[PDB]
Amino acid sequence: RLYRADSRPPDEIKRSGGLMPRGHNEYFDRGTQMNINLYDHARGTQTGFVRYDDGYVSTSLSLRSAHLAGQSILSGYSTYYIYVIATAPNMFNVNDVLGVYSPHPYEQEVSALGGIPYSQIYGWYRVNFGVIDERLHRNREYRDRYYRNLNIAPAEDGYRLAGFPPDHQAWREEPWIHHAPQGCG
Amino acid sequence: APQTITELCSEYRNTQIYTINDKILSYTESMAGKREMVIITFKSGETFQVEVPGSQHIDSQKKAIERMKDTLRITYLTETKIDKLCVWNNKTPNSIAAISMKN
Amino acid sequence: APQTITELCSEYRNTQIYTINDKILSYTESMAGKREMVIITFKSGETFQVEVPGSQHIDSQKKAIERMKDTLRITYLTETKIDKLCVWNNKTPNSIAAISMKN
Amino acid sequence: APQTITELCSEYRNTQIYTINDKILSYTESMAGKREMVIITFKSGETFQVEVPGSQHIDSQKKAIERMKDTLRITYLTETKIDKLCVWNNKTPNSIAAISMKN
Amino acid sequence: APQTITELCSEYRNTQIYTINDKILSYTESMAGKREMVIITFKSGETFQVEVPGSQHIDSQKKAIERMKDTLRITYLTETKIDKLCVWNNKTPNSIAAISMKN
Amino acid sequence: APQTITELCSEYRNTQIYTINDKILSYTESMAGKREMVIITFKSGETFQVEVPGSQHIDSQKKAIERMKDTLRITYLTETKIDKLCVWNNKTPNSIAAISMKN
Amino acid sequence: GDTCNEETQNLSTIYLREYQSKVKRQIFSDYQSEVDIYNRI
Repeated sequence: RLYRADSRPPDEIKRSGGLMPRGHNEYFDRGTQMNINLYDHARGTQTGFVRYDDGYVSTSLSLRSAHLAGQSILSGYSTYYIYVIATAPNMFNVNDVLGVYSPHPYEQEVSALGGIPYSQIYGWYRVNFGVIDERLHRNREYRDRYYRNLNIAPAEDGYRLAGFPPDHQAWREEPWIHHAPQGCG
Repeated sequence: APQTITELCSEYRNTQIYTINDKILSYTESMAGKREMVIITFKSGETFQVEVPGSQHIDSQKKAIERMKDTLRITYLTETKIDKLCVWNNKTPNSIAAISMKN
Repeated sequence: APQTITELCSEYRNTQIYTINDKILSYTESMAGKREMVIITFKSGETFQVEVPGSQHIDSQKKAIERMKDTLRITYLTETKIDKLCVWNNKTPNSIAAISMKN
Repeated sequence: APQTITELCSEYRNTQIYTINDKILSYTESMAGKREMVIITFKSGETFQVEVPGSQHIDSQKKAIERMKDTLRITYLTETKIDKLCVWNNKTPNSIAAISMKN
Repeated sequence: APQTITELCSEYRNTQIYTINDKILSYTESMAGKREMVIITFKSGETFQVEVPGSQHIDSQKKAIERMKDTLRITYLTETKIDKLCVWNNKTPNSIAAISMKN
Repeated sequence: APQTITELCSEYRNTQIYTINDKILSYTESMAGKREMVIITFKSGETFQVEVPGSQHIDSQKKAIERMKDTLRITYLTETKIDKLCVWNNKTPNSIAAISMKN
Repeated sequence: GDTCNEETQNLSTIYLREYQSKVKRQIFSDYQSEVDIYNRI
């Protein structure tokens, strides 16, 4: 599973249809041409939020990594939650897709294109004064059978989606050359 | 006029309440002649059927047999937990007379 | 025609509105002969049935009875919130005449 | 045949097109004798019905009435926006003749 | 019997395959008398209909027209892409004879 | 009665169990006269059909053919893995007699 | 040039639209109720 600390409460997440990128109102909302760019997302920082701009929502590979980021960004919050998320092909491993151009490689983030739907959230832990209450609340709307097999998108499918500016050296080198969009490199 | 599946189940000869409290493990549906039935199994290893339509079944029961097969398919697909089953224990596999689901 | 469930409930004798505002707590479906019915319960403590069709029912109500059992199975499986119930309270359990859901 | 809901609606006398562009606010479903109908309303305050099968209906319309009640229940539950409604405006609530949705 | 929609469509006079590979953009459904039909459009500008059951419809096709309208309603609501359509080109809008979807 | 699909299948002539353990790749649905059928394929290359309600079908079988088509559309749309198919192997494409789904 | 960033936003939205339809196929199918076609016809 993947983990993300966030101050938006479970009921706010249900009402929006999931963990939304910055500015995106609810999950199926087509009423805004949202900029979606992995390179841009991976280099951004938002105060009070683990990276969630430029159409992606960042997550961590472990509960401990999610709490560390949670305590760096949301410190002193009387409450925040760590959501436990199933792997599915809307998720991309940032290091794998951006390679040597990955901006925070030590972070080991896995980012979800367009946000994480509410049915993809397996459950959440409440974090009080920075201490994780270890009782996981399960999301009864989680679709167990569907997400049970699924895994993150292979890097091969995200190279075309990396979003490096047209002039970036990456578009002229391996592996992105072989997946370069029209007008890049 | 029963208010619960135990009440209802006790009105017939040869019935038994089963507490399952689990979701369906497998669903089988046959359209093979003389065997137009649905068989469901549980992790418990318990097997149940919705019996084939036949001349002994009055049209009210014919519509209710088709409703029960609809209920078992969407229960399996939604992974919904079944609480109890009232069955005719006189057949193999035991035939469903009624189903309850809680929560 | 009436325009709300409270207006429609008022045209019938032996009816009352229950404000539920909650999802169904349990769902029981029977295909046992002569008691092919659905029974639903809520956390508030009330039990309601969809009556076995018979001859208190015009042919028009027979399609409608089947539709109501379809609606109650979906609202139960999906934890959809029911707003109000119009029921005939001269039956045990009280019998459903109409249902409303508000978004 | 017509290609749009407006072209369809104007082949009939006493019809009107409503632009809704919104999801359904409440759904009421009745199995009460002689009032077997569905009523839907919008946050605008507009109320519409799928009328009771009756004499004004040709034989072919009866399966189309049942399909329309099926479309309105799944549209309400999935919160899909309705684009426009073609309604008969000679009765209250106005009665639905056709519905369009666009994605 | 045919193994694909192209093979099946070839068995008929006045049909043509359209490769759509896109989701339905709008869905219209009518219960108005003599126009009990569904119309669907695509962002390409193409419009297709499921025709009113009629004189040139053998009775096995009647239960299949009904199924096709149900398939089109849920394909539209889930935004599933239609791959190909086999259509009769001697009707305006062209009339749907078969549908395929993959993945 | 049988308690398993391999044992239900075992009892007819010209049947074959196929272990699939995969979701459906494509679904084709036809309402063309005399080709009112569903064809499903798997990525492995297997194509199976639900036969056109022919003469060798009893009426219990008419309703069961309709149910099987309903199951295959909902299985395709929800991408549910099919475990095994019992098929008549003297038809081309092989014709479905029963399906099982597990977990 | 501008094509590289438009193309990126465009291949990203198509990948998103397709995953959103899989999600609607999961959650909306819970609402799909089968019709007895023989009875209604």
